[PDB]
Amino acid sequence: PQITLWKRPLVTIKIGGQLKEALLDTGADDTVLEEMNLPGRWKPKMIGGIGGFIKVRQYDQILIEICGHKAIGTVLVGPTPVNIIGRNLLTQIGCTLNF
Amino acid sequence: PQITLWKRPLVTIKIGGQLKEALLDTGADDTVLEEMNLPGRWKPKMIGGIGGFIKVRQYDQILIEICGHKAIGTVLVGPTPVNIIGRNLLTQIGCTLNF
Ligand SMILES: CCC(CC)CN(C[C@@H](O)[C@H](Cc1ccccc1)NC(=O)O[C@H]1CO[C@H]2OCC[C@H]21)S(=O)(=O)c1ccc(N)cc1
Repeated sequence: PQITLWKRPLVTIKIGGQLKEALLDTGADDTVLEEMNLPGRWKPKMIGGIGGFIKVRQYDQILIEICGHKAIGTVLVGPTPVNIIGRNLLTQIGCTLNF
Repeated sequence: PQITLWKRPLVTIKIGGQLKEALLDTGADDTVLEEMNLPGRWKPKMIGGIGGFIKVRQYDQILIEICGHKAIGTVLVGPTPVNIIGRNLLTQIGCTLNF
């Protein structure tokens, strides 16, 4: 679908068998979700935003469905202000910017 | 044009007679640019993201040209690591997400 930007581009995602709201964020290299219990192994990593760096748990090769589109990639879990879908997954669902 | 997301969506912009590179950021509510000396009045503001908040200067009715598309609106200026074009100006250039 085509999404205009008058409102935040929020969509429903399905990760680990749970539905969640997430922001499509072309300014994010990586996907970062709020604190949650995910199955599988994870490694501690650091990521930096506009206001500094935070500690996150890195889950690799996680299945995540975004508006009925399947992706399998890296998902970071930590104290992000909001669930964001970054380019690592936006590329997988075929997302482009157009103007 | 159509911008894929394999790499950061960086484009050339023109503001206050200066050319800069900036990120087309659907996750940013408002445009925030690196520290620069813009004339005119401004209002202090704080904006939040990963890592916390930064203090910025809010300028209103600022003209920016993005890839030849003109747009006028709020421009925040502060210690951001990257120039960010946010939804407030992305809507004005007819920019959409598509997948
Ligand atoms: C509240 C929703 C997001 C943060 C979650 C808002 N951000 C825009 C976002 O695109 C930001 C924009 C951004 C890009 C690059 C450096 C700092 C900020 N990218 C970002 O934080 O991405 C992180 C996750 O992927 C990684 O790649 C980029 C950093 C990591 S922001 O920078 O903090 C921001 C907040 C308010 C305004 N008005 C303008 C920008």
